[PDB]
Amino acid sequence: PKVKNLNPKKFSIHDQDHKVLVLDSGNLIAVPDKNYIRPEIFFALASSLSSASAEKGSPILLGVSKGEFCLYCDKSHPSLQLKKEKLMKLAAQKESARRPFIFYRAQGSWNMLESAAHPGWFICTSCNCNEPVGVTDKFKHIEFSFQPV
Amino acid sequence: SPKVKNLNPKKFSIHDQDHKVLVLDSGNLIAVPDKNYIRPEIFFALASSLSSASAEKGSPILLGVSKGEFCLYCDKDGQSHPSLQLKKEKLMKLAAQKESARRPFIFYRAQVGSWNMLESAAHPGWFICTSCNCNEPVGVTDKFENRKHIEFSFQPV
Repeated sequence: PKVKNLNPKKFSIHDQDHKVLVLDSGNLIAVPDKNYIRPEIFFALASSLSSASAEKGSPILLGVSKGEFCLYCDKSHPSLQLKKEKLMKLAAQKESARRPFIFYRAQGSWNMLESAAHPGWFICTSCNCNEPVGVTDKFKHIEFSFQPV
Repeated sequence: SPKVKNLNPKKFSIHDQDHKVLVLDSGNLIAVPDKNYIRPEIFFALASSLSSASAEKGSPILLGVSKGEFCLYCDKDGQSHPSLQLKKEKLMKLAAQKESARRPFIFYRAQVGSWNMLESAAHPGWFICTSCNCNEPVGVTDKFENRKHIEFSFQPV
């Protein structure tokens, strides 16, 4: 019986200001990339949504700390958060439960990550260093370079 | 009388007592905040000897960076004060050099509990220090406002 291998894509995330994503006291921040910096390694899994349009990107789940914590976007304004949950146990949840954790990926060498639970809200980094990673509906700082390891 | 000199380096990261760790940035030693995403610089250290040293000074040591490919030294480069510098020299070569050649590279290690003070042998009264600010170079000073900037812990790899 044919089954999907479901191997997570392992990569670091760099923005256009050469800042890299790292985990600082349980929070995601963007820091100038340096030789002494250990970038956070993200684990990505394809996770389908039944309602999705043919023009949509590829729906994925995003994990951090060896896939022990998963990114979600939920609500005044929606915000990017981390939940202690194993990536593969999350992949096994029902559509409705996975939806807050799903992001749509749009790839030349750049990638955009749009929230599935809150369309129009994209994962972003600040112009400034050592600031948290968030979501934005205002469009420069949402194009990310995915570098594998 | 010449004391016993070591050839098998001690390997460790250096942290100040004000939440900073030492790293190499474009050939310069700097202290950055001590966080999980930081790859600390791994120092190579050797016990050395200095016959001219007086009774009160700590243990004479040599300190290297980048697997002992660069060695720390202290000198007055028509400069007013001594400064902390790096020379491209193998730590193993430096250890087997004559005393007069090693002297600028010797630092006296004084241990207080789990912390360490490091004094220039070439410039006594000048101690290795970090700034109160992050991402600044590591230097030498004969004056301090905060002891946490001249006290260092040596963490094993």
